[PDB]
Amino acid sequence: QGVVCIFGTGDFGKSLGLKMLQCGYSVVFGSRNPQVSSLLPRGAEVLCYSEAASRSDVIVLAVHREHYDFLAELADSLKGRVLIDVSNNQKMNQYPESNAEYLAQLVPGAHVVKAFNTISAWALQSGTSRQVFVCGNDSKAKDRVMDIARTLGLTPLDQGSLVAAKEIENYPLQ
Ligand SMILES: NC(=O)c1ccc[n+]([C@@H]2O[C@H](COP(=O)([O-])OP(=O)(O)OC[C@H]3O[C@@H](n4cnc5c(N)ncnc54)[C@H](OP(=O)(O)O)[C@@H]3O)[C@@H](O)[C@H]2O)c1
Repeated sequence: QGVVCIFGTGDFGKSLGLKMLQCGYSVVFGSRNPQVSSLLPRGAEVLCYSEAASRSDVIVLAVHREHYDFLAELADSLKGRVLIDVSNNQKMNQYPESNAEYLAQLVPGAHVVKAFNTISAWALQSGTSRQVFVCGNDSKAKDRVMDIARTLGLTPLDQGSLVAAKEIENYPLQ
């Protein structure tokens, strides 16, 4: 399989990265501090966000909505890439716009696809629902994310356009 980029090196990023390496992807991490990488897998490459962006066409945004802001200055080197929003909020109606729609405007030249938000960090390793709700405004971007979902052992369901994102984000809260 090809290359995938994971922005962020926390619980979700690490867990997905490891699973993706195990399924045959090459993985590149984007990080604020790529000189700290002890807990990251020897097979992944670890770079600054700007450099990680240019290494792949698919970028998993393993960051919380609260720290999306840095993407605004990168939005030029994210042009034409797939950006997977995996985010949840801590509580219902915490924001008037869906996180994935907010990202879509922070980065107007990327194709945003919502996916993976209902998978717990480390559930891909423990082998303990396989369903993944996917939405987005571009079918080529969505189909690419759905293929990733299947290669990881998951069952993706196309819920429509990015307007479906709010309900997908609400799902683990309710
Ligand atoms: N944890 C879960 O079980 C889970 C499940 C489903 C979905 N998600 C979603 O996955 C995303 C990441 O969650 P997490 O649990 O992995 O969060 P986390 O452990 O706190 O990691 C967040 C990552 O954000 C990056 N980041 C970029 N800018 C940051 C800033 N200004 N402040 C702090 N971190 C910054 C950091 O990577 P660097 O330091 O390398 O820059 C950090 O490792 C969230 O959107 C969450 O809702 C999480």
